[PDB]
Amino acid sequence: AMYINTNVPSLTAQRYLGETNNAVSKSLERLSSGLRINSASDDASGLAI
Amino acid sequence: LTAAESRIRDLDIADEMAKFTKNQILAQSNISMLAQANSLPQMALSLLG
Repeated sequence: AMYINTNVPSLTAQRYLGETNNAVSKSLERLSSGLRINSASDDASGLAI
Repeated sequence: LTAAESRIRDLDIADEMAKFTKNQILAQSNISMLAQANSLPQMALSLLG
């Protein structure tokens, strides 16, 4: 079935691309910082120790 | 007294040298990560267009 303005695969690709970009950003931040935890949300128990 | 006063003169040079080496090593990793961070995203967008 051929429609107009039904580009669902475009939406799927955009979603997956979004998650991939977020993962890339976090990995780059971690390795540039040279720290495991950073921020306050990665691990909730190691900060106090 | 001269023995007592010559205790805040300088550290045993080994630890200062180790700190210098560690910082010098870290700087180059920072530089490389900054370079790739500059390179990646805008070029990815240009590939999209």
